[PDB]
Amino acid sequence: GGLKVLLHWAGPGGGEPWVTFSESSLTAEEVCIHIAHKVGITPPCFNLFALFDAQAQVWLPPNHILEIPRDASLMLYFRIRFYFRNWHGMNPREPAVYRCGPPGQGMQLLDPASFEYLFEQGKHEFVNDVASLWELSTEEEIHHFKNESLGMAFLHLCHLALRHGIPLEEVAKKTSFKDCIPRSFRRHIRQHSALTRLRLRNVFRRFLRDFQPGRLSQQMVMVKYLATLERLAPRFGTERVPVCHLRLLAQAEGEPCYIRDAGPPTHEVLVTGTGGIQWWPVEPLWAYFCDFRDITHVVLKEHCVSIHRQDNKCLELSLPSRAAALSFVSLVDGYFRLTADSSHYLCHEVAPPRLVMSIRDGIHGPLLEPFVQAKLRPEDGLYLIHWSTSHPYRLILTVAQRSQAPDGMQSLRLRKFPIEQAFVLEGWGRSFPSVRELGAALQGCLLRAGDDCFSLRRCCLPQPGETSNLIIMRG
Amino acid sequence: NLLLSTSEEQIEKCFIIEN
Repeated sequence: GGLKVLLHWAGPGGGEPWVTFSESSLTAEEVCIHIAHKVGITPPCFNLFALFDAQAQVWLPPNHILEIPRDASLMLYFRIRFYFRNWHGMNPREPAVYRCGPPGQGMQLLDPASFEYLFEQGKHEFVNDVASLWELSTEEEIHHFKNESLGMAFLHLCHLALRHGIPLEEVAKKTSFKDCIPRSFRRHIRQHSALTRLRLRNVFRRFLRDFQPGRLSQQMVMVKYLATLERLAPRFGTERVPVCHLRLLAQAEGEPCYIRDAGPPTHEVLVTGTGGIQWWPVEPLWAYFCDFRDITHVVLKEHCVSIHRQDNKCLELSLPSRAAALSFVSLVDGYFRLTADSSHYLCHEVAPPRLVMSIRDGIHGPLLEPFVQAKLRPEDGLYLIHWSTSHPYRLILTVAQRSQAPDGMQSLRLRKFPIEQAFVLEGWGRSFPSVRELGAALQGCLLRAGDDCFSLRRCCLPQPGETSNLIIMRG
Repeated sequence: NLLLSTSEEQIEKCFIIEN
């Protein structure tokens, strides 16, 4: 009965942690935008999210065509895919992360709803062994992991107490610490001694007694939980991709992915927001390939991927399937968008449809006010179109007006007009097929707002590598 | 502080003169 997309959080208001889609065909992007909006996620945060196929263990590229009834049996989760370790800035041993600030706040990576979704997703991955007890060897590491997992289960229940507005003791009786710890630790407890069970129960009941009502807020419990999860789980917020073949090649010595007239994994390629692209064979050490800003393009031919660096060196990869190659290319392309270029994509095979449209129609992403001002200020008659920073389906046509700030010093006043979709500008009797068509008609015309007039002389276009709040700066 | 503040555009009613 339709495509059921699973949620880790239903957003404010709540309800069923899923969204069912009945439309004959939809893109993965349309799905994510619809869900992001329902959950309260804002437009500057939309591109952090993607759809994960939990059974096939692949993510969908944003141009993936979902079809109903054909895909009614797919098990998909809506999740944060693009992650920056230490974004909260709680580990001093690693750099900070922020959105570009105004020229010469809006610098925070996440909005309130993206943070709460991240926390709910983190709890799911934690319980699902993103950090396994089995991966440990020494008594010191095992003891630390168990004690930390109990502290995490304590934070999990404290949050629930605050969220539902009930004391910690009534939460502790409805929810067990065993349901808030990694599954590998839960299995360990069950298989081990009855006296060890009694002891862990008493250690946890003690953790509950050292709780102070009014000491911490819901937000502080969440940040600490997430920051502890990062410390416990080095794999959390990262992706390790298995490949069947891996080669490094210099371009002026051969063509990669060449058409010629699958096997067990030989390597893993690691991709992280703060560390770029690394690899290792399956004594172990991650070799470094490049950062996202070093990539010129990515070539995808069947299940074969080629990552091209500016110096013409290539990382050639054979993935287990076409769906695995599309998952992988959309991971590299998604981090490239966030760290290097808001208005470019590395491979047409996985390009976000809303971005392809934006590039051809000369539309900017959800830019904050100081970035649009820096674009309109050079000349009179300048204008631009950008996606709204609050509304997912609204475009903003913007002009700058002569104004006088307090002191008598000449200032700049912005006038914002909405374009809605068959794109229509609110106040103009015409209707257009594309925004490029609506913008081409706009060229040379005169805009009237109250008693003021504005010459629509030139449309500012997105420039390659230009900094804005859409760019994520790695400290 | 930790999180992205809301930013809604104040939008206005248009009128276009052609040629």
